[PDB]
Amino acid sequence: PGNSAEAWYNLGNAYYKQGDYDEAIEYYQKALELYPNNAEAWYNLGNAYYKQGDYDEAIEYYQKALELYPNNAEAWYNLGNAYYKQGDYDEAIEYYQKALELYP
Amino acid sequence: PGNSAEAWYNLGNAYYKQGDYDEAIEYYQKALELYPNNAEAWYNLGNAYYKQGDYDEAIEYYQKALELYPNNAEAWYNLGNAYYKQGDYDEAIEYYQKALELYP
Repeated sequence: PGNSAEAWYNLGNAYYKQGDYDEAIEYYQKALELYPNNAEAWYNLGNAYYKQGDYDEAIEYYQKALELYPNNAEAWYNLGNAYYKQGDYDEAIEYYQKALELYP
Repeated sequence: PGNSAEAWYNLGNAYYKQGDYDEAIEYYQKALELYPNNAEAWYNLGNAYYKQGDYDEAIEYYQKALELYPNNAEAWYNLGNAYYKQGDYDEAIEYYQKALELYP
C-alpha cells in the first residue's frame, strides 16, 4: 500500500502521541505484519496497550520487544511498570533492577 | 593535616575499591568533618556501609546524599537496593521508580 514498515510505525507513533491509542495499535500491527521482527513496533505497541490499562497485553508485547532488543533499558522499565500496575511487586522489582543495570 | 576534603574523599574511594570498607569509612568521615555538605562523600559512605551489609546505615547516608544532590540517579538506585536488601519492597520500588525517571 503501504510498503515501508517504517512509515506505518511512524504513523502509529503520531496517533500514540495524540492519545488515539486504538488507532496507534492498528498501525503498529500493520508495521509488524510487514516486518514481524520490528522490536520498536512491538515495544510501542506495548506502550499503547499500557496506556489503555491493558497491562497483560503490554507485558506480552514488551516481552517480544525485549527478546529482539534486550539492551532497551526503557522497555525493561515499562515492563516493570506493567507488572507494578498489576500489583506484582516481585516482578516489577526484577525488571526495574534489570532496567537500572543497563544504565548507562 | 590533611586540609583538602577532596584528598580524604579520594583516599576513601581507593580503599573502597580495594574492599577495605572499614578504612574507606574512616576516610569518608574525615572528608565530611572538613566539609559536612559533601554529597559525594555521604553517598560513597552509604555504599561502604551497604557493602558491609549495614543497610540501615547505608539508607541514612544515602538520604543525606540525596538531600544535597537530588539528581543523583545512581544514589536513588542504591537507596532502592538498600531497602530491597531489607525486604522493604514498597520502598525499593518507590526509589527504583525515582531512579528510573532521572534517566537520562
